[PDB]
Amino acid sequence: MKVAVLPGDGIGPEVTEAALKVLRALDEAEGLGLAYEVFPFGGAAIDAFGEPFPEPTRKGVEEAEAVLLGSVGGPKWDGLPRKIRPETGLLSLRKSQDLFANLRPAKVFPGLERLSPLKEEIARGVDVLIVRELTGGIYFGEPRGMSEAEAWNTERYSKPEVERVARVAFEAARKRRKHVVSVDKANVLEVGEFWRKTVEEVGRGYPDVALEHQYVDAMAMHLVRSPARFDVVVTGNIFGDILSDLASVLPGSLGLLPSASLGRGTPVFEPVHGSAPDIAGKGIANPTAAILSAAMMLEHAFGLVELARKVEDAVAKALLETPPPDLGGSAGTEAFTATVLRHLA
Amino acid sequence: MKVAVLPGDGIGPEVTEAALKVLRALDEAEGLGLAYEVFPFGGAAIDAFGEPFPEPTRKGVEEAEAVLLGSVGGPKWDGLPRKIRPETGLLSLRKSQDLFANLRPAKVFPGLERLSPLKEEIARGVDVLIVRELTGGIYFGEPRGMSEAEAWNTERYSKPEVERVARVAFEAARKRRKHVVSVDKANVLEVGEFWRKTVEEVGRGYPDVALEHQYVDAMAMHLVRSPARFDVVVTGNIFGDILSDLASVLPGSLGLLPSASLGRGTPVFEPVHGSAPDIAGKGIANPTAAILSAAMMLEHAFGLVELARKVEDAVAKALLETPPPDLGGSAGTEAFTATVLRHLAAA
Ligand SMILES: [Mn+2]
Ligand SMILES: [Mn+2]
Ligand SMILES: [Mn+2]
Repeated sequence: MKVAVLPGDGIGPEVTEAALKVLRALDEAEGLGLAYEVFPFGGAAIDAFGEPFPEPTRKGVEEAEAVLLGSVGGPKWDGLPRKIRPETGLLSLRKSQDLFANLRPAKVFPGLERLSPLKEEIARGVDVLIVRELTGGIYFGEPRGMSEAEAWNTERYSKPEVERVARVAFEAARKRRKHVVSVDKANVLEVGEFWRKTVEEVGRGYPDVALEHQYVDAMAMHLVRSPARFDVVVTGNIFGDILSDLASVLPGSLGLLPSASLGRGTPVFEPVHGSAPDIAGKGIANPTAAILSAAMMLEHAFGLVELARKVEDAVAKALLETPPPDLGGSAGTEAFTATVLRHLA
Repeated sequence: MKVAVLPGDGIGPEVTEAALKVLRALDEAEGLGLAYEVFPFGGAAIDAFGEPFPEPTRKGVEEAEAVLLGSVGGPKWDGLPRKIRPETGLLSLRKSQDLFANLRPAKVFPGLERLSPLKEEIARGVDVLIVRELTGGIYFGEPRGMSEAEAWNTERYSKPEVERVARVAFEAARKRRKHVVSVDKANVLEVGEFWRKTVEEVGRGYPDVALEHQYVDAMAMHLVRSPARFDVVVTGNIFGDILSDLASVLPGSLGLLPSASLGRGTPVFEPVHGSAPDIAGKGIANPTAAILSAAMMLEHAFGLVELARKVEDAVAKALLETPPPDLGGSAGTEAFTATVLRHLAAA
């Protein structure tokens, strides 16, 4: 278990640090052989190096089996140009690992149905992993262009793009509740048939996971009326962008959400949440998304499923016992992380 | 006020009759000079003519100032060649009147928040109209195809396409709450920027209408967290499809939703629901969607906003006071329409 930790900026460190405190408490109980190192990335790297993703960190990432990253970015580094922006170093990190699937779970923890915009009866039990294809389709598709008379973008997909992103979904499914919904617009678009056919074909390799198909329009409906029946959702770039933003608001507290990016290189595990300098330092930031990222890490990077689950659970009971300020409660980073610990036995 | 009435299949004719009862009650109270003919269309046309959209219906539609339409389709017809399919008829109707805008409002009636998938606080007051471009975008774009190695599709919009759908949204906002949110994907896509520039440019002619832009993915988060803050919403074919289908489930009863298609010729108004051949002629079909379509017809076809609001309010009280069986009630078709009429008695 060798991890590269890039804490980044603002609440970046505090939370990421909270998550290592969990990781250290786990390696100690379970005997993981956890061996991590901290590398400068983003604002921190720009200040010390002049670039947000300098060579000593690119190297540190490759030599690790997982990347635990906190958030990057700040108002200090905004009066800066393209080439060296923390947002750009973030795009370089992903590109250097060839991360092609964004995995983002939107779970409703028991006792937290009150936070959901959905009625308690609907928000109860929701735990859906949205797997979004990150490098193809309309966003990178070509031909593309603009003129006084018209504009055009091209939703293009190739067979391997659909394939690898499909395997990611199946691998994940096997780990949770064993079901894959693939989403497309096959009843009108050729890309959809292409998509669906290709997925079905990857399915022949996984007779173990059930496979359902839905049109992006229908899925936007199912995700509001019955999100609780979905396990794993796989789809293209734009639809994945939409569907995962849709799914992200079902737990009704965005600062709680973890995120991963799988690919050919070192996977990356990060909180979906921003840097938040407003509260950076202060020991109040909610370390939940980070501890959960670390948990997605153990699961997607090192396959310790059962273990990622005790982490998640430990976080669930913590959210309920002594809630962080964003949940109306009054527990800070040190207070909360100590709670997650007591419940990790 | 000349209306061509296409009852269609299943419940279409029963719920269309109900809507006419409201129209007749109003013609009477206010002399609208209402006049209407009924024409065959959908399955009922295929049965008597061999095609879903026959010449006299085609001609009738061409002459009327609005079309009131029921639902079309059903088991008896679901496998035919495309040339004589109900869907094709429906598609022939819109093409013959060059209808490019699909209007689909999603209103949560006061007191029916309990139907909403959302918590009450969030559902209260939801009343959003989604204006979906319908003849362009990716669904019809060139180029297109699939090999065994790659497939392609193009999200294409020309300036006049985006202009005309904006105008509709703007005029529609003038009768509502004077706020339009134009939805694109301007931060990653060329089509997005084009769409924004174009819409913004058009907005210069509706300076009385508050305008706002949203990315499609942020809009999907907004429609769940605060759909109550939007009035009219305008976007392209695919996003519209996704955003209206998303809006569509907010109120919790799909059978109540009306629909309108606007363009160059005769706008057409219809329920969103299917023909439900199941409960056809049992006296139970909920005529709400059909009554609300008649209301949309009073508003986008005839400019009778005030009148359209009285139909909606009457309908609203009917839904709390005597709900149909799909709302847990027992008020069959005739009984519900009579409640709406009896409420419109407070003229
Ligand atoms: Mn070293
Ligand atoms: Mn997004
Ligand atoms: Mn649809």
